[PDB]
Amino acid sequence: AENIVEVHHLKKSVGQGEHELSILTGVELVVKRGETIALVGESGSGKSTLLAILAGLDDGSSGEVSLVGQPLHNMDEEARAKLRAKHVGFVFQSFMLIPTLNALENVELPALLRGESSAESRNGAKALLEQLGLGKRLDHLPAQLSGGEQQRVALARAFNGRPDVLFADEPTGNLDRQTGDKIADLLFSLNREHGTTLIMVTHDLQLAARCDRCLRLVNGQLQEEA
Amino acid sequence: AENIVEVHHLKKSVGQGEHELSILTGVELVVKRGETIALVGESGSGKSTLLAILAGLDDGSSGEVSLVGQPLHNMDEEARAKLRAKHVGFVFQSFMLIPTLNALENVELPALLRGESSAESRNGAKALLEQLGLGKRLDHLPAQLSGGEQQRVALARAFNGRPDVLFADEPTGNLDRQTGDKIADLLFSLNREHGTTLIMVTHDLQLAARCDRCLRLVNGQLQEEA
Amino acid sequence: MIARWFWREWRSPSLLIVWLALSLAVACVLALGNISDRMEKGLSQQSREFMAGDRALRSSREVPQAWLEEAQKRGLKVGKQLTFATMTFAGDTPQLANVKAVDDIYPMYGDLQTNPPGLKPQAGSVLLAPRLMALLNLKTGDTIDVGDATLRIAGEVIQEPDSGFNPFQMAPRLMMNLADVDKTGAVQPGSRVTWRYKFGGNENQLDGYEKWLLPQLKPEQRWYGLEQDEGALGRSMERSQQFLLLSALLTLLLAVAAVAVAMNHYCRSRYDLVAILKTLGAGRAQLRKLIVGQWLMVLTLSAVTGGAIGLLFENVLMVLLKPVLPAALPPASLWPWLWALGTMTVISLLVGLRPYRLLLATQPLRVLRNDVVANVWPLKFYLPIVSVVVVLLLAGLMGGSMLLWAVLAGAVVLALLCGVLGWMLLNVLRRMTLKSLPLRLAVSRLLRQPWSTLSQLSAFSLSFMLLALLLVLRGDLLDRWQQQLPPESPNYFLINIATEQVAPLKAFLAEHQIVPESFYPVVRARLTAINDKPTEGNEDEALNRELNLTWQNTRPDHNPIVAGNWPPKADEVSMEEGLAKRLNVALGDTVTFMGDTQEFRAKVTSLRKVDWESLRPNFYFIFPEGALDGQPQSWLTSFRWENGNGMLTQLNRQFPTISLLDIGAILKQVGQVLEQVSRALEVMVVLVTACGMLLLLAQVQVGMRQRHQELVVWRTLGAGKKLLRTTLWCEFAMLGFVSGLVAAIGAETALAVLQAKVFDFPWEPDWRLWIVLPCSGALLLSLFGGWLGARLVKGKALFRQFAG
Ligand SMILES: Nc1ncnc2c1ncn2[C@@H]1O[C@H](COP(=O)(O)OP(=O)(O)NP(=O)(O)O)[C@@H](O)[C@H]1O
Ligand SMILES: Nc1ncnc2c1ncn2[C@@H]1O[C@H](COP(=O)(O)OP(=O)(O)NP(=O)(O)O)[C@@H](O)[C@H]1O
Ligand SMILES: [Mg+2]
Ligand SMILES: [Mg+2]
Repeated sequence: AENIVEVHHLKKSVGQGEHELSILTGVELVVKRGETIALVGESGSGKSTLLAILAGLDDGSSGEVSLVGQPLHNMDEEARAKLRAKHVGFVFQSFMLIPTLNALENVELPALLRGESSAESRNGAKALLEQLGLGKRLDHLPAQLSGGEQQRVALARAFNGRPDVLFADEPTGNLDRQTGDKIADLLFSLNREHGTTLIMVTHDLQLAARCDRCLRLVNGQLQEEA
Repeated sequence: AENIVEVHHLKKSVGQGEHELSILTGVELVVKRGETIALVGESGSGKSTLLAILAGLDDGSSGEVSLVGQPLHNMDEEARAKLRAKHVGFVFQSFMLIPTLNALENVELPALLRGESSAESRNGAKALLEQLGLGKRLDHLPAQLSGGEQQRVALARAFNGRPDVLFADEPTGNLDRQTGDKIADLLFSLNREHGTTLIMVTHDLQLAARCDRCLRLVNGQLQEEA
Repeated sequence: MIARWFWREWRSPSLLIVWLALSLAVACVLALGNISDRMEKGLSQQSREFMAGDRALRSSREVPQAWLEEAQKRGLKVGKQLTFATMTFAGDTPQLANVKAVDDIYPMYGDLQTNPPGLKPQAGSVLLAPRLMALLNLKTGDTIDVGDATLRIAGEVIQEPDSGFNPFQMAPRLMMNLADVDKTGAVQPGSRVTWRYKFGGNENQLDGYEKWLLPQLKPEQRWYGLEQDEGALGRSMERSQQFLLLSALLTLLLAVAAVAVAMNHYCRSRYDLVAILKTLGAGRAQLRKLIVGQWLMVLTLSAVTGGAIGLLFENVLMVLLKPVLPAALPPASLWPWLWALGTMTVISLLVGLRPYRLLLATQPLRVLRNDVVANVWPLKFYLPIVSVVVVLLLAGLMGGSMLLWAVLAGAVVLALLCGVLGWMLLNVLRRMTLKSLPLRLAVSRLLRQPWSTLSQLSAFSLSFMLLALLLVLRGDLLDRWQQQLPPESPNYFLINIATEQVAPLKAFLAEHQIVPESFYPVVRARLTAINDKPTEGNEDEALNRELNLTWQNTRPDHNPIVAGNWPPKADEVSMEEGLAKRLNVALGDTVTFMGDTQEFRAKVTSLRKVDWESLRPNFYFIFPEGALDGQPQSWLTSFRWENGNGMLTQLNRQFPTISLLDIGAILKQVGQVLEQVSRALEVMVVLVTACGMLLLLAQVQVGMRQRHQELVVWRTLGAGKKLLRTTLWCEFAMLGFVSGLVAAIGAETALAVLQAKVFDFPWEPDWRLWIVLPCSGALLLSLFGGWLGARLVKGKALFRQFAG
């Protein structure tokens, strides 16, 4: 697949009756393989909604989404889950962590879902977590961590599967300058040494500038900005 | 009294046995009326813990904590709760919004606790929320909103508290430059008008620069930065 | 890894309360069912002691021997009683006497009180009631001419278990052996030989033999049990038995409610987790494995601990109940285990099936953002199907007893009223303005989430209705039993009293410090026909017996009057409602009675509900005063005495013609039965009410766990303890008040149907229940809520527990 992500006049609205509310009003987007694109926009512009749509986690009112060259709309839930497991890594905005699993098991979970070995996945997750400087909180529960630690845990969970395409929502939202720079370096190194396309939604100007393309989302329309 | 917050030899550790971990290793901090102090530090340095113990939400391992001339280590839970309801406003990292009730009730809460009429509190909360720039999402549930909207809802609740002392955990965590600037203007206008002491744990350098004092948390110790 | 994850989940408050509630429900049902079954078996064993047989077969002629041969092959013990009353001659003194021919098996159970004791009917020997040879002027060891035989007087018959009361008696009892029937030479194929057959053995053998013999019967032979001869004392036992079953059913219903709500909450707790798993590409296979594995592990752990707790409770309770029980009860059957495990499993599956499929077919982001989930299996179609399946299963388990149908009718009325009242209350409260802050908070909280509130309200209403129904039924049964056997009662009866002798004896009764009682004048006859149709041929016990009639000027005090009007005028007689029903007669029917060639006609104008349980004589027909002067007007009276018997001898010398009957043995017999039944009811009521209170506590705890986050936020903001306690008080008080108000109507309806169909007691709308149930329910719920809220709010760093 030359273009991993293909969007064609996609619209999405929420609410019923008078409570109806439109968000996306026709989006055209083509994402060549290996590219780095950063989405920007004001709060309440639907960036998280579009990102969720692109991964198949939701369905818009109408349009065409061709993630890795597949008709997502003409595809049941099970095949969507299978495809996401094979090729897609996702990051939430609230870190959506399971509160009854420590950090190590939380990172390990995708491998177990894919049926990987306990030992090899375990050492890989350990390497990933110490790579993020969380080596002293391996057994901590999510309630024992702070915002930065939880965000880094979510990022490690995303990185574990080594997916072809990686979606990130505010990867460096709750991090200081140096830690954010380190995380950005890790992401870009992953893309460079693995050809992994990655789509970030962030308010960081430097992180967006380091990306190949910067798209502003205004009125449910995507326009190149920088 | 003039000494709003007095902290002497504050020490706090968490965990049990092998799981025991020390966070605060002797903290001293004196603040006066109307001052604006920004608190910075590396992730996992314990800033949220220090903020929580300052407001009396918990108990330190050892030390002396006085708020508005009351030694916080020398009353039970009920007196602490009464003091919090009387004077303190708080904004958390996760905002702990109640998912059952919509935004308007969440902002309404403190006014009802104070004891105003339901209609008066309703219209006051509505006016404040419209002021914060959320006039079109009044009936939305917390899940229906986004990160920025949830943060602004928490800020609206704290403001409606109309407090003598305001504690904030990353007020502009999930906000761009624009909304962050408006939020900062709101906070500083509030400080100028009502003379409300402001404590905030922030990562933005601009907000810290705007603040009166800047304190860095290193090794469970406070260091003046400027 | 998976094990540690499961254990960590199992320690979270939500899963912990779910497991605790399920285990409590299992323990509830198992222990209650086991105790009920064992106690009912003990009651049946006790009842076997006064019948000399577990089952009775009644006929007016000999049954083929093949059935008894089958029973013996079926490993069953059989006794036979084939006798009637006939003439006897103590030399040249004719005397009517009720003989009783029994085999050597009789008395199969119980004891035969004889003077001297230890005597049984043997060939050439007869045992006679003390009055019989008191009148016949014969003594023990002598010889008496009966029919065409001369048999030796072996001894007396003080009492036999299958005696009954028979106040309208005429001739004493003469025990005698089955093998000597032909040697009497007086038995005629005329009047019924009162063919009775007693069968004894295990329950399975009796049931199989009954099923085998059911098609081999004719409409003159009745198969029954717990129906003694003459007096219907066993009816009380039957009532008690029904009550026990009802109690079990109640517990079951209670358990179901709790499980439902608990499991519902559990399912909600899983929502987001499933979404996350669906996000990480968890396929259908792995997702099913994980989720149903957690569910099944919870079910299995709950069942195991529930079984252990129930067994411990049963053992410790039976140990602690040693003084009350007369003997060790037999082991229980296995059906309580089904009644527990099956109900918990089926209710769990029914509640959890819909959310599972709903989650499996909805995009994860919609679940997370609380958006519109997939419209599959709408509640409007799911709920009726679930209710139908549940009620069908309940019919299968119960066996189509009217108790279950009455309970279901009550529940349906309760649910309909609950919906209507909830809608009206919501409409009222949306327009209502208050002033008290805790009240405002409680009202707002109740209004914010209507459907969850309605579910909680319905569950509480069901629980309250069940408890109130049980309590009122227990009260009514206890009152009825107390009235049946007064603490003092006439232990002596006088029969064969001439009219002109009424005045002397009364004075003597006034003389010998004895309170006189009613003096029912009795006339014996037979009804010739009804509506001119000769009744000869119809199979009714009344037709082939000497019916007794009386005339009362005024209303019968202890005998209630239900249908018609009182008093009946000339050619109209009040009749028993049950006899009218079994005889298929209407008011004003032309009924003619033949007696002493003075057949008189009368109509029907009133029906009285007559209970054939009290020792007081009861007559089917009450003629108008002075209507049957032609017939010989016999008289019968009763009195109570407790010290000495010389005055009895003085009376016997005074009126040797009047017969005196002692019933102290019957009173002793009935006293033990009544005491044991009352102990059974007390223990069952205490157990059920305690365990229902426990289930109510579990439901309230779950309900508060639902509102945990709001409480934590309130506390963080700085709400005082007083405010939180008051708000919880007010909210749960209103909830309990409305719930009890609905439960009042539901319980009234179910109770009315049950009384009119099962326990045949009059139903009166008791406003006392209307004023007691709601207030008590509101108080109970408020107490529980206040205590649990006070327990929860205590602690430190509550804001950290918000995430949980
Ligand atoms: N489930 C929903 N129901 C109704 N409205 C919704 C829902 N989800 C989102 N919205 C609305 O759509 C807007 C966009 O949502 P979202 O995709 O989170 O915006 P965003 O650009 O990601 N905001 P932020 O995360 O603050 O930068 C929200 O701000 C709401 O106004
Ligand atoms: N309950 C706990 N048990 C053990 N360790 C804990 C617990 N809570 C916090 N910690 C540790 O204490 C550190 C400080 O937590 P916190 O007070 O949130 O720091 P912070 O400065 O707010 N971090 P951030 O918000 O990410 O910049 C955590 O990062 C953990 O290492
Ligand atoms: Mg967003
Ligand atoms: Mg923090």
